[PDB]
Amino acid sequence: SHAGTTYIFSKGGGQITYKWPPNDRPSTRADRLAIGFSTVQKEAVLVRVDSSSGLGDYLELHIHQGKIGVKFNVGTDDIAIEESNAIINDGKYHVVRFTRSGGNATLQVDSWPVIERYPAGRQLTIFNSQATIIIGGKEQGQPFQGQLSGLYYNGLKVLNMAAENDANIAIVGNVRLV
Amino acid sequence: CPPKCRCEKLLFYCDSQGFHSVPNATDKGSLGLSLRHNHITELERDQFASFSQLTWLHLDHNQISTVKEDAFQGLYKLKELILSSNKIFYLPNTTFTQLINLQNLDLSFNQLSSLHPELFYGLRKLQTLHLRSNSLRTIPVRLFWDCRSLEFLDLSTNRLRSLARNGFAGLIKLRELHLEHNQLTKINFAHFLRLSSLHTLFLQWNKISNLTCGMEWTWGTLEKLDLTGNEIKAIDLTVFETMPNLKILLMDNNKLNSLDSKILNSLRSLTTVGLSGNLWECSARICALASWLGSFQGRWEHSILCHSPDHTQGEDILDAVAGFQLCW
Ligand SMILES: *[C@@H]1O[C@H](CO[C@@H]2O[C@@H](C)[C@@H](O)[C@@H](O)[C@@H]2O)[C@@H](O[C@@H]2O[C@H](CO)[C@@H](O)[C@H](O)[C@H]2NC(C)=O)[C@H](O)[C@H]1NC(C)=O
Ligand SMILES: *[C@@H]1O[C@H](CO)[C@@H](O)[C@H](O)[C@H]1NC(C)=O
Ligand SMILES: *[C@@H]1O[C@H](CO)[C@@H](O)[C@H](O)[C@H]1NC(C)=O
Ligand SMILES: *[C@@H]1O[C@H](CO)[C@@H](O)[C@H](O)[C@H]1NC(C)=O
Ligand SMILES: [Ca+2]
Ligand SMILES: [Zn+2]
Repeated sequence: SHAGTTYIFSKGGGQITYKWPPNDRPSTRADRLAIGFSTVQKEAVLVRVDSSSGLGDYLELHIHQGKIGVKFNVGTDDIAIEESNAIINDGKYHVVRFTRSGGNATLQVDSWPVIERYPAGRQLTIFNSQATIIIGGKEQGQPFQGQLSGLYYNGLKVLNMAAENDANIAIVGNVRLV
Repeated sequence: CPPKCRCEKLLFYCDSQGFHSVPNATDKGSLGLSLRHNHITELERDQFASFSQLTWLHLDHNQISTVKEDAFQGLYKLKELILSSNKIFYLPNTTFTQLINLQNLDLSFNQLSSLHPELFYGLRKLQTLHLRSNSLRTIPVRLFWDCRSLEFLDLSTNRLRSLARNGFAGLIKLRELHLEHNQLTKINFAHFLRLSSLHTLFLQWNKISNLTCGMEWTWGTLEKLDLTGNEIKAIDLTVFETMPNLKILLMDNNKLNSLDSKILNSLRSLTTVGLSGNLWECSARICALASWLGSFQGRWEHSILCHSPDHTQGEDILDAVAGFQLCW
């Protein structure tokens, strides 16, 4: 049960990217990422938000050993959170939700216990000047193979925007809008 | 009682009627007169000669453009005069001098460009003076020489370019001074030396670049200083030595880059501070500020955020200090 705007990432790799205007690259104290997907892969990179040139800040959503997880960096250090209780590469539809509040993070697989992770001490709270959203994980050398639907990032329905041929969007590789 | 006017007592309420001049009065023993929101365009000589016993007179929101000499003559008992929201641009030097018992004078929202150096002479019982929202560019050195009991002065929303050395002579009892929304460039706090009773000073939304203090002195009564929304980038290391009892200091939305520990060591009586929106450089330089915050026991309404270098932008100072190993 998977309906919504969806893209097929088949063999050979694929990539959907969004380019923010140079001046308006946003900074955020909190982040809300929700993606609908289905896959059978053991290892892949779904979405990655990279900061503008000259900044180490980043946010990456990926599958590793069939387990969905998130890794992010405010500036100083890498923070990781993963659903290790179970597996999501069974080929069925899932919605994973990621939530960031400064150093804090939240992961929840569809209809499973919510994962909450709180860093010790005081952390940097700002993800700094986001430049691109790279859906596909081709450039990371782990292209994703499957179906992606209803991607949500900070109020942006990015896939829906790609299906509307938004000028900024750049579609490359073997990706089809079924 | 004169036509179109309802009178509750000796008080005459003639607001919101089409009056182009002051009506002649059957009863000349009136205590108060209200002529608000009419279309009076001119004030004649001895116009209120009939209303000798007037204590308050409201002439706000009229198109008054010309005020003849001796316009208010004979109003010895008048203690409140409201002339705001008009088109007054020139005032004869003798226009207020007769009104001795005046306590509240409002000349705000007018087109005054300059004031006669002897305009406010002999207003010793004056307590409040509203000159807000005028186009004054300069202010006579002797204007407030006779204003002995003035304790509230409003000069906000004008076109004041800079402050005279001793313009304030005779404001020895002034408590609250409004200078916001003008066009000041620099502040030499020695210029306020004569205001020895001031508790609050508003200087926000000017174009202030520098904070200096030419003469060493102690301004023991000043408790609140609002400098919000200027362009302050530099501050002499002794300007806050002057204000030992300063308890509220607001410096948001400026171009402050850092603060010397010499500065911050004088600001210890503070209960409220404001340092947001500044161009803070997040490096070892802010340690003076960072340490102070740990030491500080007062309040600050808004969070203080780094502006430089870029990787620290928008992040609270202390979070960035401890996060990037900037100090200690
Ligand atoms: C990130 O989370 C921290 C800590 O989360 C707390 O721990 C959990 C057990 C749960 O009880 C959470 O609700 C707690 O908030 C937050 O730091 C706490 O913030 C609250 C509210 O501001 C405060 O009452 C606590 O004292 C704080 N604890 C510490 C150790 O500082 C922090 O606010 C979160 N950051 C962001 C950006 O949301
Ligand atoms: C009103 O007063 C003026 C003088 O100010 C006088 O010339 C005029 O006759 C008066 N009119 C009435 C009706 O009293
Ligand atoms: C009024 O102004 C004139 C300027 O022409 C000045 O010489 C005179 O002294 C002033 N009178 C008073 C009483 O201030
Ligand atoms: C303010 O001080 C700075 C350096 O302290 C100086 O360069 C500048 O000229 C001063 N501003 C004015 C208006 O004198
Ligand atoms: Ca950052
Ligand atoms: Zn009219």
